[PDB]
Amino acid sequence: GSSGSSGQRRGAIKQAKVHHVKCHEFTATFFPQPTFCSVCHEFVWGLNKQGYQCRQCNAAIHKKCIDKVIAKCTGSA
Ligand SMILES: [Zn+2]
Ligand SMILES: [Zn+2]
Repeated sequence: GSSGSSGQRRGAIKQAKVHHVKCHEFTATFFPQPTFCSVCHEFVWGLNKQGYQCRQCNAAIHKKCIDKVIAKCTGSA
């Protein structure tokens, strides 16, 4: 005779954070389509190439084009 309990466990959180550069929340995102950069103005359709997309203006730019960002964010309603 015996018995046990399935047991309930949680913890599906690794890490959460956002980079604030020139009023832009760049978040590592993978663009499934070819998008032209806003700074260098180059086709961002590279295979296995993580880019950056703001949360407000939603501007797509290369990881290296993160420091070359001057334009300010306008924001969306
Ligand atoms: Zn922005
Ligand atoms: Zn770029």
